[PDB]
Amino acid sequence: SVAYSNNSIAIPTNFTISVTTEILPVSMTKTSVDCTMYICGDSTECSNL
Amino acid sequence: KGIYQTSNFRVQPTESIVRFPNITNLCPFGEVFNATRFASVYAWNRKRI
Ligand SMILES: *[C@@H]1O[C@H](CO)[C@@H](O[C@@H]2O[C@H](CO)[C@@H](O)[C@H](O)[C@H]2NC(C)=O)[C@H](O)[C@H]1NC(C)=O
Repeated sequence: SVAYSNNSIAIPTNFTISVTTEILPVSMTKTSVDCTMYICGDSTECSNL
Repeated sequence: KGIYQTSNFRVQPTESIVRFPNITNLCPFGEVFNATRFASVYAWNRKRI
């Protein structure tokens, strides 16, 4: 609770130089997919289908 | 102009091999199919091969 009154003010007499950390992602992994190898592998019949 | 992703590197098989167990006897087709007496359906016969 802050002591609000009609004719009172609070003015600082000192200060602090504070340093904080902040982390933000910028990028993600780049991936590629080979359909034939994932779905069929080395199966020529599946590759034809 | 640019760089394009193509299919992954493939190595084609050179030869073919088969590996089966050391089996020399022939299956007894002459005592399962050519029997002189068969079993009834209520007491059918089961033979291990
Ligand atoms: C500025 O004045 C206010 C009001 O008198 C003060 O606020 C009170 O502080 C006392 C002592 O800590 C507490 O018991 C009260 O609960 C507060 N509320 C009231 C009565 O308003 C405040 O502490 C003063 N600030 C300074 C830096 O002296």
